[PDB]
Amino acid sequence: FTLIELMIVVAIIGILAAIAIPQYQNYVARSEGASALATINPLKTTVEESLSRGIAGSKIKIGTTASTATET
Amino acid sequence: FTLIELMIVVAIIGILAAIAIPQYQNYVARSEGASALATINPLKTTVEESLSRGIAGSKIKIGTTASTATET
Repeated sequence: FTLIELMIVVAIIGILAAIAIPQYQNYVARSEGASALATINPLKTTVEESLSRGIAGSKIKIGTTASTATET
Repeated sequence: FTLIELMIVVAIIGILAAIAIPQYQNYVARSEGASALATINPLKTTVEESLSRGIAGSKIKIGTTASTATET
């Protein structure tokens, strides 16, 4: 092992560092907003259809309970 | 101290020298190229995403300034 060998390794370590890391939280925030909008968008169909069929607005709830003829 | 002692030391000094040093600037240049490419590669995502969302190309700049809805 020579000192030139180790100094070249140190220089290449420094060069391999310093790689600029761009902003990434904006991408995550935008994806979260898109996911939320895509999650709550189909619920417009449920509310509108239930209101069209006469189901009371107070009877339109959120859950996995089996919807009856009066509750959705 | 004997002259044979010192001559053996001189011979071993000469032998410990003469160690061939291979080329090393090629490694540094290749690492620098890889580091530069890895630095500017993620900027493709930023430009493409900003163009997809309608941000004007002239509004896509480089810096740590907080990107607004119109500038990136």
